[PDB]
Amino acid sequence: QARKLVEQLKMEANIDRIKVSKAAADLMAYCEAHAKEDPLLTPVPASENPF
Amino acid sequence: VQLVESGGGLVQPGGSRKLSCSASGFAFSSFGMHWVRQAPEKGLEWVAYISSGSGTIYYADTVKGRFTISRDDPKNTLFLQMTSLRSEDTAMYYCVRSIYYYGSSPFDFWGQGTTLTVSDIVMTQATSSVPVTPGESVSISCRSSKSLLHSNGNTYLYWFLQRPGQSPQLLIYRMSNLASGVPDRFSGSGSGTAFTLTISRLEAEDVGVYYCMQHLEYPLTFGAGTKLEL
Amino acid sequence: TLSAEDKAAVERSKMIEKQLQKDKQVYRRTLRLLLLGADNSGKSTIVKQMRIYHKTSGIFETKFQVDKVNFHMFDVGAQRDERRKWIQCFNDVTAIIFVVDSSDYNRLQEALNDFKSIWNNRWLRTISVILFLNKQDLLAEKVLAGKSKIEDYFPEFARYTTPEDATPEPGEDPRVTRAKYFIRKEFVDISTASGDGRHICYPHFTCSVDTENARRIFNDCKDIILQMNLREYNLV
Amino acid sequence: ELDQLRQEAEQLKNQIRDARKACADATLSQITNNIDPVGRIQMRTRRTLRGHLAKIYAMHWGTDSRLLVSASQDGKLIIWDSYTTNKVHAIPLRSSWVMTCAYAPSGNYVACGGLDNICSIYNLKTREGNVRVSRELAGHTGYLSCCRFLDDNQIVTSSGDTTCALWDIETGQQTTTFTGHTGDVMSLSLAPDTRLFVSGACDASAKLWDVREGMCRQTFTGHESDINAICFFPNGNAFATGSDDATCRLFDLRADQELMTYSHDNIICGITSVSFSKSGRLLLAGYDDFNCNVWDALKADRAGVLAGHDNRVSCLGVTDDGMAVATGSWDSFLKIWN
Amino acid sequence: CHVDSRVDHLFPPSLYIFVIGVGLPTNCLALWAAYRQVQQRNELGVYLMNLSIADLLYICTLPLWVDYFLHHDNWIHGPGSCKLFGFIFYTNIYISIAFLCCISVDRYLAVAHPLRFARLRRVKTAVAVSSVVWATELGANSAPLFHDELFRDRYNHTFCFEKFPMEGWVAWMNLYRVFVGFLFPWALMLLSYRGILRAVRGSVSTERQEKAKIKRLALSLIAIVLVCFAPYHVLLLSRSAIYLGRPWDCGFEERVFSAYHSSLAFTSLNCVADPILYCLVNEGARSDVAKA
Repeated sequence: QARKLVEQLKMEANIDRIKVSKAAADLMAYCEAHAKEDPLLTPVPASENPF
Repeated sequence: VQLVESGGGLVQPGGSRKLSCSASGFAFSSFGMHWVRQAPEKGLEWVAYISSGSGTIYYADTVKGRFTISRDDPKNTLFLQMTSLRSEDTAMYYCVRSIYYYGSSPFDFWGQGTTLTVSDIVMTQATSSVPVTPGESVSISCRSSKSLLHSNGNTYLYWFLQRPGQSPQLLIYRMSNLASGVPDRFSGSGSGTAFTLTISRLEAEDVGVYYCMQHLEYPLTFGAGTKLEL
Repeated sequence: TLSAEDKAAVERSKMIEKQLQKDKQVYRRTLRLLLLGADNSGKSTIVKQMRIYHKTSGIFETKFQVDKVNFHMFDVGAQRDERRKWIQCFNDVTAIIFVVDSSDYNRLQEALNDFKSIWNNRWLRTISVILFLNKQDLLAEKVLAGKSKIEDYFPEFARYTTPEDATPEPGEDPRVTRAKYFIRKEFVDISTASGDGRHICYPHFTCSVDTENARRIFNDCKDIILQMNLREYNLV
Repeated sequence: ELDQLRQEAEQLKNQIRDARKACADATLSQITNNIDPVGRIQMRTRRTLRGHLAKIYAMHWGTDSRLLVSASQDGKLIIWDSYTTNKVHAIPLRSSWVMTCAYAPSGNYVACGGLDNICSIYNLKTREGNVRVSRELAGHTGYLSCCRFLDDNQIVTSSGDTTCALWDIETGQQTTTFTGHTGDVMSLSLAPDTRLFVSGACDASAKLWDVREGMCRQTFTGHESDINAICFFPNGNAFATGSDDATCRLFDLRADQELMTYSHDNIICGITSVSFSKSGRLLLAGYDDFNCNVWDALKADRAGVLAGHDNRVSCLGVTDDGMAVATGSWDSFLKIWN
Repeated sequence: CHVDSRVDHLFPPSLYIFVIGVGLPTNCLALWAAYRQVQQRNELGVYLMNLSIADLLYICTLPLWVDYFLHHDNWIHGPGSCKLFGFIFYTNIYISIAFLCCISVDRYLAVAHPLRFARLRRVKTAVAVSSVVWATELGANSAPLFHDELFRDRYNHTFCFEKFPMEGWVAWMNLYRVFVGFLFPWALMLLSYRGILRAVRGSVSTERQEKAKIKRLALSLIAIVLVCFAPYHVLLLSRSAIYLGRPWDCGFEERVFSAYHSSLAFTSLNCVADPILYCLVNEGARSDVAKA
C-alpha cells in the first residue's frame, strides 16, 4: 500500500514548475484582458441586462 | 407515441357528433392538444386548443360557440362535441400534440385524422407550386401581415410538411430551430413579415405541401400551402 | 405583454406549483427520524420488527405509522466511519434514535463517545436524541450470571448506588437494575453536560423483540413536537 | 521495509516542499499592488426563486445561462427559467437526500445524487414527453458530493468513499477510478478544456487528476481543515478552494503553490461554495454566516457582501456569460444577483 | 335621561390619543410579524394578521371618536359617519376577542394534542375559520346598523350608539354581547390555556423556568383580556338588566354614565395590549422585526 503512495509522490515531484511571478503575471494579464466582458466587475447598462 | 382519432363518417346537416382521440405512450396530462381541420381542396385551419390542466380552452373565431371540447386524463382521451354541423365543416380533422416551456417544440405529433363529410394575422405564400429537380436546393417563402418578432426575442412561426396521404410533420419551430427526427438539410430564416425555408440537396420522400403558421396570439391561422413535386 | 408561449409556460409553472404545495402539505405533516447505531447494537432487528408489524445502497427509508401518524425512519448504510459530514443533512429531522448495546461492555465506552459526537455536534444542537438501551435480556442474563463485572471497565460502578427511582414493576434483581441504571447515568450525564434549545435526550430501556418501541418513539416525538410548537407558536 | 519506505517518502515530500519554496520568488500581492482596486460592488437580488419545500443543497447553471437546476432535500429537482422565474420541470427523486446536481452542457440531461450512493441521470428531451431516469449509476460506496458532466455520455462524480469515478453513461460502468484521497471528497470542478479536474476532500488537500489517464498529477495541501468547495479559474491554470475555516485559498497548477489566501478576522464560519467571475477578478464565496462575500481575486480585499439569505448559503454558481450569480441557502429560496 | 359627567371629556380623549400613539407602530410591527409567520406556513400567523387588522381599523376609527369625546359628547358628523365609525368601534372589540379565542384554540391543538388534528392547523383552514368568524361577528353585530344611530336629546349633547334611556333591542343586543360575545370566548380561552398549562407541566423535557414563563404569559393574557373587557361588560349587564327590569326608572343611568364611558374608554387598551403580548414579548418576533 505504501508503494503506491511513494510512486505517486515520485511522479508528482518530477514536474516542471514555473516561477510564482510568471503565474501571477499570467493571471493578472488574463484578468486585465477580459475586463469588459463580465457585468459583475463592470456594471452593464440596464438595457443589456436581462435581470 | 401513438395518437389515433375516431368518430368520422357521413353526418346529416344540423346534427351532432363526438370526435374522440386516444393517446398511448406519452403523458397526456402534461401536454396540451389542438385540433386542425383540412378541407379536401384547401389547407389547414386551427379549430380548438386545450391546455394542460384544462385551465385554458381556446376556440377558432370563425366557429366560436358551436364546438364543445374536453379531455379525460385518466382515460387519456380527448373529446370534441361537434354541434350544429354545417357544410363548411366538411374536412378531415387532425389531432395535434404540443407542450409549452422554454426550449419546447410544440406541434410535434399529428394523428392520422378522421374524415368528416356532411351533405387576426394572415400569412400568404407567394408560390403555390414550384417545379423542382432532386438534388437542387429549393426556397419556400411566406409573408405575414404582422411582425412575428415578439419583445422576448424569438419569432413564433412554425413550418409543417404534409406528404401525400400522410399526417403533417413538424420541420422548423421558431424560424430557426430544427425539429426532432428530421434531416439536417432543412433550414429556416427571415425577419419581420418575411420568412423563408431552404431545403439544400433535395432528396426523395420530401415532396408534399408546406405550411407556415403563427403563434403570437390565437387564433393560429395557417398559410395557403406551397406544393412541391418532382 | 406575454405571448402565447409565455402564458402557457406560466400556466405550466402554476401547475407545477400545485403539485409542489400538495407535496409540501405531506412533507410538513410527515415526521422524519434518523436511526444511528453500531453494528453490534441491535438495529436491523428493530427495523424488521417495525416493518413486519407497522448491494451498496446508502439510505434506507422505512414508512411506519402509529395512531394514524406517519414516521419516516432513515437508516444510513454503506457509508464510511466518518459521519461528521453527511450528518449536516439532518438538521430538520425530528429526532435521532441512538441504539446502544448494553450487553457488550467492551464496546460500550466508545459508544458513549459516539453519543458525544451526536450530542456535541455544531449542527445537531437543536436535534433531540431518543436513546434505546437495547439488548437487555442479554444484559439481564449477563449480569445475573457471574463473570462479567462492570467494574472491570468502569471504576465508578463500585461507588455508585441505585437512586429512589422507578424500579420495573415485574421481578427484577436489584443488582441488575442497579447496573441498568448506571449505564443510563453516563448517557444522561453526557446529555446534560451541554444542553441547547430543544436538545433533550429521551432514554428508553428496550429490547430488540419488544413490540412497544413504536409507542416509545411516538411518545418522544410527541414531546419534541410539543417543544417545537411551544417555540414556533409564541409561548416561550 | 516499511520504515525505509516511509523515510524515503518523507524525503520525497521534503524535496517537493523545497522545490515549491525555491519556485516562490515573489508574492502575488506584491505584483498586484500596482493595479487599482475594483471598488465596491453592490449586487442586488434581481430575482428570487420560492418554489422549493426544504433546504436547497446544490444548483448548476446551464450553458445557455438561462436555466438553472436546483436540488432540495424534499426529493425535488426543479429547473428554473431565470429570466421569467417560471418552472420548466419538477423532477421527483427516488431518494429525498440529495447533495449535488449537475446540468449537462448540451442541456439534454440533468444529474442528481446524494446519500443514496447512486448518481441518477434524468433525460429532459425525451420524445415520450416526461422526464424519466435515463440511468442510475450505483458503483459508489459513499454519499455523492459533486457530479459534473463532461459530455452527454461521460460523467465525473465524487463520493464519500475517498474516491472519484469517471463513468460512461451508456455502458453504466466506471470507466476510470481515482483513489488518491484519504478523506471524503466534497467538491469537484472541471477544467474548461475538460481534460483535468480538481477534487477537494476532507483531508485538507485538493488533487488535480487527469481524465484520460487516470492518475494524479498535483496534490495541494495548504488548509488546516476540511475543503467544501473548489472551482477552476477561467484560465484553467489556477483554482480556488473554500474550507471549513474562514479561508479561501487560490492555487496555481503551473507553479504548484499557494498564490494567496482570503481571510478576515471578523469571519469565523466555513465556506460552502466558491465560484469565479467570467474575468476571474471576482471570487464569490458562500459562508455559514448566512451571507456571501465577494473578494478581489488578485488583491485579497473583500469587495462586497451579498447578505440576502436567512440561512447558510449552500450552493453558488456563476453563468457562463457572467451575467448573474445564483445563490441558494438552506431556506427554500434561491436568489439571483447581478 | 338627564346624564352629564365632568370626566367624559378628559380621560377618554387623552387615553384614546395615547392608544393611537402607542398602537399604530406596534400594530404595524405585529402585522409585519404575522405576515412573516404566514410566509413560513404557520396557521397562527393568519389569526395574528386578522387581529392586527381589527386593531388597525380600531385605531383608524378611534381619532374620530377622539373629537367626539373632546367635545362634550357630540358627534357633529352626520348619520352615516356615526353608523359606520361606531359600528366598527363597537364590533372590533368582539372581533379581537374572537380572534384571541381562535389563537388559543390553535395553540391548544398545537401543544396539548400534537401529531393530530393536522388538517385543522393548515393555512387554508385558518383562512376559512377567519372568514367564518368575521362573517359571524359582523352579521351578529349588524343589528344596530338597521335602526337609528343618531339621537339628540334635551341636554345639549348628541350621541352615537347610546340612548339614555335605552331601547329594548339594544338591551337584548347588549345582553347577547355580554353573555355570548365576551364571556363565551373568554371561557374558551381560559379552558384552552388551562389545557396548555396541563400539557406543559406534563412534559419532562421542559425546564422549570420555561414552564414558569409559559404560566406567566397565559395568566397575563387571560388577566389582560378580563381587565380590559370586564368593567364595561359588567356595567352593560347591570344597565341592561336594570332596563329590562324597569325601563321606567332612569336614576341608575345618570349615576352610572361616567363610569360607563370610563369603562368604554378603558376597553381600548386591548388594541395595544394584543400587539405587545402577541408580537413584542417573545424574543423571536422582536428579532424578526428588528432585522427588517
